[PDB]
Amino acid sequence: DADRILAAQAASGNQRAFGQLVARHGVALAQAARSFGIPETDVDDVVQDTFVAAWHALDDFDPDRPFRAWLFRIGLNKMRDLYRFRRAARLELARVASTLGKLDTGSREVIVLTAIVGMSQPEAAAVLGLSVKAVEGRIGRARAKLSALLDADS
Amino acid sequence: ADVEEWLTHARKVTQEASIGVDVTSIQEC
Ligand SMILES: [Cl-]
Repeated sequence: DADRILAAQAASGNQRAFGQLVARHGVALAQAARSFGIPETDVDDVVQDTFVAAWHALDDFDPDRPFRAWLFRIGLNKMRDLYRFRRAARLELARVASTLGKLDTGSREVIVLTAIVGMSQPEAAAVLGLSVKAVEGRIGRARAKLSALLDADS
Repeated sequence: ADVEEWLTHARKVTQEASIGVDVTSIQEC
């Protein structure tokens, strides 16, 4: 696991190792933010705030633990504060966010984590503080809701 | 609807929009 080695180095004070974690995970954090409809005026800020908090909290992180799930727990909490207030192409991006925005919050978060950033069901469950079975249930609900929405919009 | 195909599209759209992440300004902190 490349991330485990990088995280251990970052926790020991290596800002260059931390920079590599930012390079590896920053796109996926911003993707999630955009999926949640956070304004472009705020996406870069949230992503920055998430990594700055992660850096300062590395002292309380066991580097053997999965880094992405820990990082996304920080990130999602910061995103939740903002996305309630979500407002060329990208008319395409607005369409994606507005469709996902019609999902109830629980199924929106699970589908963004799994289908958009690419987390496994157990990884998403770890981020969300849910059982893996709860995640599997929410995914089913989300897919059913999306199918209807897409049927009605075509 | 083909939910899988749409999610693939959503993933691509959000990613292409998010390529310009600024590692430097994060390091500036
Ligand atoms: Cl899975």
